[PDB]
Amino acid sequence: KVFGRCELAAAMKRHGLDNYRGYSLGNWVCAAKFESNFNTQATNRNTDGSTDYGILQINSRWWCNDGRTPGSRNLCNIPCSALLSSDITASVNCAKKIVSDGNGMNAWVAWRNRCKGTDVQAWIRGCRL
Repeated sequence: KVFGRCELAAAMKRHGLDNYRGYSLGNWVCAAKFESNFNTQATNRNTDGSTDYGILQINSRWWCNDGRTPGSRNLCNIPCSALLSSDITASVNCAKKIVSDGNGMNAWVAWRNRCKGTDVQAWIRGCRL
């Protein structure tokens, strides 16, 4: 599914992500836009042979099993495929872990380089939140 800017904002909120660990809702919609273009079916292979999965592009080297990344710790205890379904529940749940765990949202190269320090509130303008 390809979420609407506002529709996703709404959903991430409902899922308790607004201010989770101190990141405004906007920080999340932003990361997701540039990470996956609000498309949950998105995947991308990295050089190291891991693959990125979902709306938030969670990695298989650490967070989830897709059964063809070897070093693989599956800290999320989810098969990667799960992260691609139209309910974002599993992705949030896992994204929460990723972000708690030390580097905050820096863990998302995209967020860091294109989101960090821009007025991210602009992503949730218009929204009935």
